[PDB]
Amino acid sequence: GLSDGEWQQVLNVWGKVEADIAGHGQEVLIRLFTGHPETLEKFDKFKHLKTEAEMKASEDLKKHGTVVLTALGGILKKKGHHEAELKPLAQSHATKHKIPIKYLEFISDAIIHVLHSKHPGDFGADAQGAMTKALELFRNDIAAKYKELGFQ
Ligand code: HEM
Repeated sequence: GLSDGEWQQVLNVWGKVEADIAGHGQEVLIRLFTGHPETLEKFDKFKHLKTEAEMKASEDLKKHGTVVLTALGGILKKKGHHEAELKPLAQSHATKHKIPIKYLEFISDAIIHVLHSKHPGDFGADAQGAMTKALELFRNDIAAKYKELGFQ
């Protein structure tokens, strides 16, 4: 897992996100959808968004960004002791939403990109290393639940 020092870096970085949860959430989803248009097709409520302008202007997209990052933040604050929080998310994403694990890799990469974009020069090598590890742990625990379900 992550060391105590690594968790402290993760949660320090997360303070930056919490100062503007909707803004970070919106940018993460826009990075995901523009980089990987197939992902948009999993959202019946966003498939009408035909341009980035329309995405940027969507209050509902910002709302979902808030829901996503709030869930992720609750998970990160558990510092790996996240079974109860993570199991239901993994199961809804496999069974209801049909989200392949590759798309979770995509959104993980989008989070790292958005952190650099919004905090250039303020997201250092140690911070990126710790946040990467945290997102890998998140993805890996979801993947174990996916394997249990035989999903993908
Ligand atoms: C950081 C990773 C993610 C987190 C924390 C997250 C969290 C959530 C939460 C809390 C919900 C609402 C509750 C639920 O249905 O379980 C949700 C819904 C949903 N998620 Fe995610 N999600 C993540 C990644 C993804 C990705 C990568 C996709 C697709 C590419 C996706 C697709 C969906 C869809 C289609 C819904 C239903 C939206 C609606 O119609 O209301 N999620 N997610």
